[PDB]
Amino acid sequence: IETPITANFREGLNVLQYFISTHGARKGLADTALKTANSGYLTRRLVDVAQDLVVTEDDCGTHEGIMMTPVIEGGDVKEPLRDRVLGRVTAEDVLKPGTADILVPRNTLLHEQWCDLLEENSVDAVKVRSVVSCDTDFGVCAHCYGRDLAR
Amino acid sequence: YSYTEKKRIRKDFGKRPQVLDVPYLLSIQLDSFQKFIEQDPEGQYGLEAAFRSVFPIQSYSGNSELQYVSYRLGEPVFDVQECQIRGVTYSAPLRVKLRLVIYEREAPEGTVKDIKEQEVYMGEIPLMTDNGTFVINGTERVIVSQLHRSPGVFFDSDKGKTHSSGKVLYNARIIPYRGSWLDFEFDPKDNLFVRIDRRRKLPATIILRALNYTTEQILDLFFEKVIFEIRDNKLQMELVPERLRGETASFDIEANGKVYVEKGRRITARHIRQLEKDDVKLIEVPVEYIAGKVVAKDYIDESTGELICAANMELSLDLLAKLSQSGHKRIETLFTNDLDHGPYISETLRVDPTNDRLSALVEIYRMMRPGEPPTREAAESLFENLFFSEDRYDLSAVGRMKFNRSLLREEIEGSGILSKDDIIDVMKKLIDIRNGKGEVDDIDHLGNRRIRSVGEMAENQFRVGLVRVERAVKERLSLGDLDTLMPQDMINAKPISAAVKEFFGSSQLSQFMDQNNPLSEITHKRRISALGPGGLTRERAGFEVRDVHPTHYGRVCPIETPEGPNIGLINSLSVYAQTNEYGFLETPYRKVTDGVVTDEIHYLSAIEEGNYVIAQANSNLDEEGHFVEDLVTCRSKGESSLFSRDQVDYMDVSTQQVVSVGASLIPFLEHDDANRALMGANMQRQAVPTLRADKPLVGTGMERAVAVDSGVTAVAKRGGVVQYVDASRIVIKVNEDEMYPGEAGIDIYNLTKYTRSNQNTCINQMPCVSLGEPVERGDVLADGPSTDLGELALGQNMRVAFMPWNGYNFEDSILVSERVVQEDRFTTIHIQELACVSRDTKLGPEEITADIPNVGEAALSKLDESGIVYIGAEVTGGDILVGKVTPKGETQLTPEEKLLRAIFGEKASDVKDSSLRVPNGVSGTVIDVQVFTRDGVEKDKRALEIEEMQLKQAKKDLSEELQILEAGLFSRIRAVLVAGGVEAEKLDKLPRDRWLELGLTDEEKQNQLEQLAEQYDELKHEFEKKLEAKRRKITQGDDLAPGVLKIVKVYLAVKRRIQPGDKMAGRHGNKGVISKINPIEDMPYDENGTPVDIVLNPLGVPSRMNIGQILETHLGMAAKGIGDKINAMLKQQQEVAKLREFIQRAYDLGADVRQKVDLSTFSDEEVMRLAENLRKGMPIATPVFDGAKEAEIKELLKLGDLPTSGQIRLYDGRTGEQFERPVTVGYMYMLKLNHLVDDKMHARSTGSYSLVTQQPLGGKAQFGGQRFGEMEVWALEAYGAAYTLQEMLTVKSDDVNGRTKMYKNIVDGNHQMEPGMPESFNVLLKEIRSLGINIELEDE
Amino acid sequence: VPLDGGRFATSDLNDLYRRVINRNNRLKRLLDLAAPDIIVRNEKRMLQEAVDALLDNGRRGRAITGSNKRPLKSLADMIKGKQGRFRQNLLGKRVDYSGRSVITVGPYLRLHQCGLPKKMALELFKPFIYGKLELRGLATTIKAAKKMVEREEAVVWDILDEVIREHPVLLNRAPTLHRLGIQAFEPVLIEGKAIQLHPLVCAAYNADFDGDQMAVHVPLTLEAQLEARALMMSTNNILSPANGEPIIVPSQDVVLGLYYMTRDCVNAKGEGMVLTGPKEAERLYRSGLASLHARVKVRITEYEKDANGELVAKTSLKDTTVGRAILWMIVPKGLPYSIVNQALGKKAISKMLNTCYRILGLKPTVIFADQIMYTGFAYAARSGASVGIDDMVIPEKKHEIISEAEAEVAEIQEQFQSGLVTAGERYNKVIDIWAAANDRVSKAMMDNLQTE
Amino acid sequence: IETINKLNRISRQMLQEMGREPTPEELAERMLMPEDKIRKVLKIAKEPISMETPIGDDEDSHLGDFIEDTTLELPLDSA
Ligand SMILES: [Zn+2]
Repeated sequence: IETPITANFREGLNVLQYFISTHGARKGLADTALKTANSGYLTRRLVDVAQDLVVTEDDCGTHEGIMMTPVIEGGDVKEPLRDRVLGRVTAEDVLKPGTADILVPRNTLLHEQWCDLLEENSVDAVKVRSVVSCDTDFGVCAHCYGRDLAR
Repeated sequence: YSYTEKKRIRKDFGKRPQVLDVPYLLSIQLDSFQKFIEQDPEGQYGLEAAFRSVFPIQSYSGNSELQYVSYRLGEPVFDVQECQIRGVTYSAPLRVKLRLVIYEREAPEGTVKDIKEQEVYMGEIPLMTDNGTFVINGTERVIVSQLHRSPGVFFDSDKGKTHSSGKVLYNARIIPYRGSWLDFEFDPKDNLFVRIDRRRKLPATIILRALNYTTEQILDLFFEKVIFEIRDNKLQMELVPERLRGETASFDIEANGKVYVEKGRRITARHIRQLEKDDVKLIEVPVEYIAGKVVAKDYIDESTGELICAANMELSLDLLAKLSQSGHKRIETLFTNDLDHGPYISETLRVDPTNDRLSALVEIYRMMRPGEPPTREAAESLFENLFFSEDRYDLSAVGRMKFNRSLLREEIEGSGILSKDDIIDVMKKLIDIRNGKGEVDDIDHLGNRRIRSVGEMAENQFRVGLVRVERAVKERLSLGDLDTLMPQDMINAKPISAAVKEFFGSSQLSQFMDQNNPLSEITHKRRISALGPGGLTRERAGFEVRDVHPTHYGRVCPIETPEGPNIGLINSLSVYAQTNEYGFLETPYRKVTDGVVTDEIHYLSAIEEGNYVIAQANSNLDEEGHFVEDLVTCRSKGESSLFSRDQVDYMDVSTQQVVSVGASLIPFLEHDDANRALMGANMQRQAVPTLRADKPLVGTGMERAVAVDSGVTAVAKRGGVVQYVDASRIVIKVNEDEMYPGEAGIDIYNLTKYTRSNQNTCINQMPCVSLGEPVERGDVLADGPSTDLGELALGQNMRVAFMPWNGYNFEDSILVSERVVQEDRFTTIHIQELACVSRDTKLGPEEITADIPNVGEAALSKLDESGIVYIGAEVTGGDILVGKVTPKGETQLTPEEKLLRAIFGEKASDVKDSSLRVPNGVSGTVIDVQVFTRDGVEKDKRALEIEEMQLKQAKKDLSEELQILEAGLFSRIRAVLVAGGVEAEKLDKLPRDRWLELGLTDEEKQNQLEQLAEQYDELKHEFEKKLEAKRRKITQGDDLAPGVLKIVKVYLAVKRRIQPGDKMAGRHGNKGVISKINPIEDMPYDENGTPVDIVLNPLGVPSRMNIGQILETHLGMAAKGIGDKINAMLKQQQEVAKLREFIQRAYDLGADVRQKVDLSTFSDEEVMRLAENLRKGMPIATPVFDGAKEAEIKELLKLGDLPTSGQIRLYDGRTGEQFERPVTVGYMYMLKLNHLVDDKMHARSTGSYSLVTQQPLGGKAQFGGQRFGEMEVWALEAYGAAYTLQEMLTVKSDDVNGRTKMYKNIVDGNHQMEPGMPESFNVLLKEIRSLGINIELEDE
Repeated sequence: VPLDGGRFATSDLNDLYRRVINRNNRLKRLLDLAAPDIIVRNEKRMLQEAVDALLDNGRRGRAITGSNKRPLKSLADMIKGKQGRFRQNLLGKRVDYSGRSVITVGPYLRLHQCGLPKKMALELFKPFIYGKLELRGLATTIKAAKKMVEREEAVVWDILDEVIREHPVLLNRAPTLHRLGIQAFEPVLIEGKAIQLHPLVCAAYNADFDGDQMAVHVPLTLEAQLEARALMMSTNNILSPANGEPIIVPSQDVVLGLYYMTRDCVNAKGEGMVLTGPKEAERLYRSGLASLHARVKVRITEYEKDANGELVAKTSLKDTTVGRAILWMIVPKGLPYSIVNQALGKKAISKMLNTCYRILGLKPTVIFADQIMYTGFAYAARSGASVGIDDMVIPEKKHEIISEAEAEVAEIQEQFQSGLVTAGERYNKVIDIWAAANDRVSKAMMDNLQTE
Repeated sequence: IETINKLNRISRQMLQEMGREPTPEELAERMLMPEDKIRKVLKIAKEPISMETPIGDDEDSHLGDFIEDTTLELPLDSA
């Protein structure tokens, strides 16, 4: 709109100002109305994909999967490599930019002590055993998942 | 001024001179029904147009004929209340006088053959109150005006749905009031297509061929012709100069012996300017220029008579030569500048495979009748039905005029059916705007939409009944006899009545209205929708329609509409809303004249104002001259601006001219968000008027008018003086100026006692006046359930402070004090209904008697002998009302019950009980009974008790009516007897009646004797007539079903007051559950010991911008700063002049508010009663946007000797401390709503089940079970739980063995399970195997 | 089947069946005749149309109606979509042993507890009670038991309290998005008709106390009993498994109480002095000798361990305001004073919490939370808190920014009147200058509200 | 069937020449036949009403929910 407001509540509105606030708020309500619809709709699909999945195994015994890399693009960090992996597993025998400083038998949990210990060094990309890597026949191995958050 | 005014005055704070008092509110419902039913000679509205449309009516083929003449209403059988009580509709009969006439078509037109004059009943008509509502089956109901898409003609432009193109899709459409639709449109690939009634795509020219047009005439009218002139060697042309406008040349585009534009070069606007002025239009050129152009029309060498050329054929140069050998020196051609002119139509012709009217019509016929062979007569018959037959197509002239306007036509009227010119001009406009000229239109603009009020609906159903009848009458007229077949012989009225009664009671427009509060009524009838027929659907509908358009302003308030799906669908009306004769809206506006604001007005529609300019009333006017400052916030054209002073033509009217009424009442709305104001105004409708009418101090003024015009309450129709009073009713006498002499002219007003609402709530009126008093017209005399001295009130006002408290006001919860409940001041009551019934059966009837076995005798104790409880008694759940009994059949038994009844030997009769009883949990008081019985069956003992009761009751009411009437009417017999002779000292002692026979004199007293003779004959006339009339009005039985014998009713009642779990709130969105009461000792108290009433949570005020309300709280307190003070002067008991001064000084507080007053006028007594009213408070009326300012409230608290803060120093009571800082405190006004814990609570442990599937039902009335969807289960498997939902599916819903077993087992303290398989599963198995399926199961 | 009024009602399927049969036999009439096969074809057509109309009416074409101008039901319409047996009668269920009500607050509860109106439970634990009356010899049978139960003697209520011991419940708000739209609770009961609810978990439900109703089922049997104790019990569910933050954010007033309470101004009294420990600090504040918002050099004590689960007594002095000193009193043995010398907005609370969890776990955490809510409400009430007009503050220079902006738009108006700017350049100019005015006035009004 | 037919053939003319609905005794007289036949006729004259009719305002729920399995047992009385 061209011409703005010139007052507040305590000053006391005039007709048009409230008149014009109306359609804005009404649009907000109309948008509020029916996010619910599509939400539950797609959500029901989301589940119905995943009726089956379940854990069956502890360790797939399979190959490493992905490399994790932080999200520092455009500005500074928005999800550190430190923070995201917290609770994942380790792909592989890795170590520090201080070289030959290993920390794993190819597989370790990543509690925050380790995120600290590794935020020491300037490690800035690290691999993981994920589910895509996991080769369980109608199941998933535990280690390729991570941590139970609620627990 | 008025009397009830003087009884109490509310204060003003508004400084805008109003020019227009509000109108009557609900004129529209009344007006629509009136113009539906009542008479029209010529400008037909309502019935008469329906008839004259569908009449006269011939025979099957002519020989007989029917002639409408005129109608005849019937006054009804009964009154309102009798229909109310019998469960009966209020309605008026209908007759019509018809005239059957045969004329000898055997003879030339041998009319004088036979006539039958006769008038005939068909159908009765439900009717409107004086309020505006209807009634049916003893049920009060209202329908709703609708809003929808007008007739006429609309355009639109879709946004490239072959978005490969990203191209416009112009299309145009007409809509009639009845008949068939038509759609014209452009394809993306530059060709017209057309379709009736969403049929398949067809071209546009196809119709023109179908309409006996020529390609000749087609291109005659559509195109602007490019013409040539060849004289024996080579080409000349003629260049209407602006045809290469902005184009690029092709050759040396050159004048006579001169060039203007060379090859490949822009033809400037100035080169064509030269061509224009320099006056050449005969341009020799290269003939090769022709290659690309098209023939106008077939110009051949007719010597052969053979086609050298057919129209719509792009030219050549060989053929140029061939028609050169014809000798033809020009052949006209087509124009194509892709910028300005569109040959899309020529292109379409080139696609058209068709030539003649005949096969064109064949294909039309085919499309609308697929699979059908070609048949000429049916083709032209179909076409002529669809678009030029008055039978099956109607615009209903608003479409006609509107159409005419949309074409910029000088005329306004026509037919409800087409011409041809219409079609031409519309396609011309469509192509012109496809070139880009003109504009598309907007649908939401209110100048393109129309209401649909009641009379229109009712016309529709009535005439379609007429048509359901005339089908048969065509089937019957020319068939049989034509001298004995009376007109009546052929008419069944039951189609008519069927249609109309189905509408008034089963359309989704009629609803059971809202007996909560007056405003509930007045708004629920001032609703608008676009649902239902001729309407929309929320899933079909989107967002543009929901939202706002700048033309609503002054017509529809954007604030009052619910929060579910149906948001912008309904849009309740504005205040000064008038509608238009055609169905359009309009709103008043003030005239400007040379800067002067004149007082006269005009009502203006959704359209003209945008062409005009309009200012606002916020504008502080310069005292009768001009307006003060140059810049003024005005608007036109859809939006706003700032304008100078002479510049303006009109101005708004008031500072409320948009709002709805719920958007009117609350003050300082300006100081609040919109969304919460909406919410609260929708909270302002679910309320109850509690036991009392505790007035809100602070308002706007509208309370009285809404109160009046609700029609719930009483009012004067003629001034006068009271003569008698009672709690049940009043009696008045009229002054003699208002008196008409011959009539008895002495009124009365019975009243309405405790009376079930449609929402199961009390209703009651009450007087609020006195005796020996004067009255003028329109002066109220009694109040409704939510009123006090003719001014609305729903809730009550009371003390709140703002702070947390120990968590009991965590999130917008509430905490309160126990004085308020012992005061019972929000206590309410609820009439409730029950009933039983006596019927026939195959064995025999249900009958009605006390004497019933297997009863606790004390239960019987509450009954009469008939089997019926008394009046005024107490009732508890499971108690019995009625001893009804039923002829039993037989009972097969088991050896163990057999064993018990072998031991003791008791029996059952061949009858059992059908005792009506109290539902569970209810307890209450009985205050009335009503019984109905057939006309012919014996009225039994208690039936007769109440029958002879109501006999006596109405007869006493009427002997009182009589007695007062005849008593006042003895006015003759003293002035007449004491003169015409005089013996007064001798007369007065004697018996009154033996005075005809005293000293009798010359003929004056003979005329006296015959006069009194006829009059005391009229005496016993009146007696007989009226008593006996209503006597057999009453004693007659009832109109009801087969099987039935008689019924029972009970109108009991129950007392509800406040407990936790209840909702309540105020006028600003401030919702809240109540969480706990408390004693007063734990509540606060000021230094002066006054405790507090309620406490709330203050955090959420900026959370949701309900800021304005706080202001009032200051003001709230301020009222009693006067009120309590005055109460001092009461008990102090000082003197007149003190408070007189004091109070005119109070009303003169503010600066320049308009209400003046002179209390020197009044008596002492007027003043003292005024003060005796005000003793508790002083109420205020600040309008919404001519509101007040805190300057005045602070001034007024200085007057009331209080802080400018209204914020003061408080203590605790549970431990007596002081707090750490002040607190804002005053009185605010709030109220309850209809969402109540026991109206909302339910549980269940075992019971009602289905049979299709055998798992329980839902509904508290039917012992509801709770639901457990499909996402709860998702959650439970999330936790990893199987046993739980295993139980929730096996036993608590479906599996039978399990549920029974486990019941039996937990009663043995066993918490164990034994599953099986469900039932709905096997159900599904059967329902598949029905479909031819070998579904089955594998053994393990 | 009939209903009360004497009128039958008909599974419309019946109609869909019956007509079919008759035409079949009509065919068997004409079969005796070898009549024109044309009309026989007519009858065959009629059959096929009827049959496929039955199996799916609106499939071949025209959906047939009854008399009502209303369509019919195939068999398929029992199975499909919403009204399908799947999500209306096989997953959209109704349940026995259930109930519902409106909700309200118990601001004193021990969160694993729940509010409850009695009479609801009185229905819901009914045959239990029947069995127990028979067991105790009071009412040896069921109508005896029931009559005593309608008679609702105090023994009955006593045994109600006897059964509810240990004997749990389960909840449901609508709509359950995630699984913390239910938790398992423990019963405590209220003389009313509304349910009292521990405030914190409202956000787990997104529940607002402005007309709320929710519902109850029973973990009837034993396995359900155990699971609801172990799993859905709100104690064992504090972290969102989406993301291991907790959902025990204390919302709106408890936070306010703390912030008010823990605060470092100077204004009051009792200043530049000493204590021995928080207890006499509490003492004197109760006495009205010094406010809490006043900084003081006092003693504290705190505990640590870098050990093999072996604690570290430690003690010292600190500068401090007083409320800090008091609310040290709760904290269990594993965390320092560094956490309590700040003004304590939300996130501080979140962090003391998640530290306690990470360092100790569960039970101390819930306890800390309980005491937080208690004391926050309490001292918040003592705090005193209100709102008025003058609490809201206009800057004085709200007239002048607007006037100079009016000068600006006057300038660009006359420039566009000369007709140099496009209206779009003008549009962008205008919006930019007005945003300038808005944000600078925001600066000013905060400059007269924050620390002045 | 023909009884009902002629009944209504008389009823139409009672509707006209009364302006009002009939009474069992009056058309019994005009037809010269007795009451209880008319009673049981009108009891029997009406037709069934479709288990799945939309009793709700909208498609809220049809009539099926509003039906009882008033046939089988009470688990209370069974025990
Ligand atoms: Zn794996």
